[PDB]
Amino acid sequence: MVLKTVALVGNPNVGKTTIFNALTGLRQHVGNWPGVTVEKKEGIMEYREKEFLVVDLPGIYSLTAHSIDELIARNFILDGNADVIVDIVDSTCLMRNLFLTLELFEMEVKNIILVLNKFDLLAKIDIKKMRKELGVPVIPTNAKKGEGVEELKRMIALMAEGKVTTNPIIPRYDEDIEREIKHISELLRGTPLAEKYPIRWLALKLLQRDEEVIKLVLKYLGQEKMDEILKHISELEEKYKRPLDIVIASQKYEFLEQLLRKFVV
Amino acid sequence: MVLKTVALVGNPNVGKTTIFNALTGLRQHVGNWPGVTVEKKEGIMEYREKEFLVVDLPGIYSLTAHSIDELIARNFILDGNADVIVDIVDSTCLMRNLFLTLELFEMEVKNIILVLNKFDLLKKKGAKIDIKKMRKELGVPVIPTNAKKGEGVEELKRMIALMAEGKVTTNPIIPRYDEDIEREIKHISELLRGTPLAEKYPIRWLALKLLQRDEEVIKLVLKYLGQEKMDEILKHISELEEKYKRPLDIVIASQKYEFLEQLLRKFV
Repeated sequence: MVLKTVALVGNPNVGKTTIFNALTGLRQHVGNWPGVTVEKKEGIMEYREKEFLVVDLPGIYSLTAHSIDELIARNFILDGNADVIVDIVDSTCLMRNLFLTLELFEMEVKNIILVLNKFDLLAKIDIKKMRKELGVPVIPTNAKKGEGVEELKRMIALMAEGKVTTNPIIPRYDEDIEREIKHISELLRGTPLAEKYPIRWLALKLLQRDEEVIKLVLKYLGQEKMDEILKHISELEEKYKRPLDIVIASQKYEFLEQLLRKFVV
Repeated sequence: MVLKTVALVGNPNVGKTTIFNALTGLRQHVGNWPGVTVEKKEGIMEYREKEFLVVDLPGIYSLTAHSIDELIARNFILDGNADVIVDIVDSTCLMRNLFLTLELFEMEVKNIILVLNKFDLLKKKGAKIDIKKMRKELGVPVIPTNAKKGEGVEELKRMIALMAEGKVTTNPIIPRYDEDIEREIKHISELLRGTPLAEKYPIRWLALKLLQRDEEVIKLVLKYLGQEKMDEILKHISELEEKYKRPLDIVIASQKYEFLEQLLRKFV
């Protein structure tokens, strides 16, 4: 088998480092990410005679363009350097943690696994449900003890082979948000971008005036059309008093408060 | 002092039980809420010889009509059984927790104290809460605690007793929804302004509930006010609903979080 790559992502202090060590033993390398001071830890994970290169990404709260680390993550996942994405979540603050999961899902990743770390803290969550609801595997872990870790290795090894079905849930927004989404799409899908990036994502980012995406989408559209689009975005920014990143987030949180009611036994 | 009551409300596993034990020592009584299986715990809190009756309400994430537990807190507070309301919050997961805080505020509750628990785990992971600004922002006192270690508990009793004496002033910040939603709240409020109902419940609240078709509120307007009165309300709701594709309860909550993000920026 070719050398598959596994990526560890999640918030800071969710036990990401703990699960990395838990998967790579002593076989770890230490370097830094291209052009920046951010350290980069990668290692070799073994399982059933199969070997995997595990890259641990710097902890992050979301996938915007407001920090090196969030951009280290989006660049790595988007450009396709990840065969398997292991999204690690601190089970004690599901709302905040699943918020990133959502941003990941929206980027249209499909080969992802959800680890509910620090799970060793008490209520009762119906994993079976979380799995059906989110549309991805969910493995509870007590990394600081090594529980579930083995179940993780198997599921990673299983996904790498392409024997795991997934369909990550995609949150829906206001008609107004969904309509402006639709127009950016049926105006961007008639562009080479669609071949390299997920349209839905690219639009969501534009509405939020993503520094980076707004730059790329400007390279294929005349400065003119980008103003017609920014203009419409400005009017959206009018209906909603608050700027768009906050409105999209507000709707993500509620989406989660709904999903969470379904998980909590 | 006359027997003052103190109610503890908050999400499950936040320290509510630990605070309850710290405040009541072993002077607790276990029983159950009227005509329901739900357990009801209560005990005596002492401070400079004054005695308080602390009641622990089942842990909840909001105050909808959707569950026994939420309705127990809903009713206990609204029917005036609480002289003081202590809202226990996990400092390491504010967004989730504060939603419930905004609800209590919307019930026009005023005698409330917010308790930032697990403050140790906060400054540990390297978080940063500006308590002084938060108190100014939310409009209620804010006490950092570490239930398990017992830190802040004594400062909590002080504030509690103080509020009971009526020596504390607050002005809970109230969220404001978009224009269209505020108007219908204005109407329903008006239509309820002069009633034996709006004289026992926060007009602003009763209104807000009705826009989401709150099961227990509707049955409250039929018993206190005519069936005709409830229909005059209906066209207003149906009316607003028309202005929104998603359900109202979803959009309202959505904007409630929208209110929270901007709220959290001001002190985190």
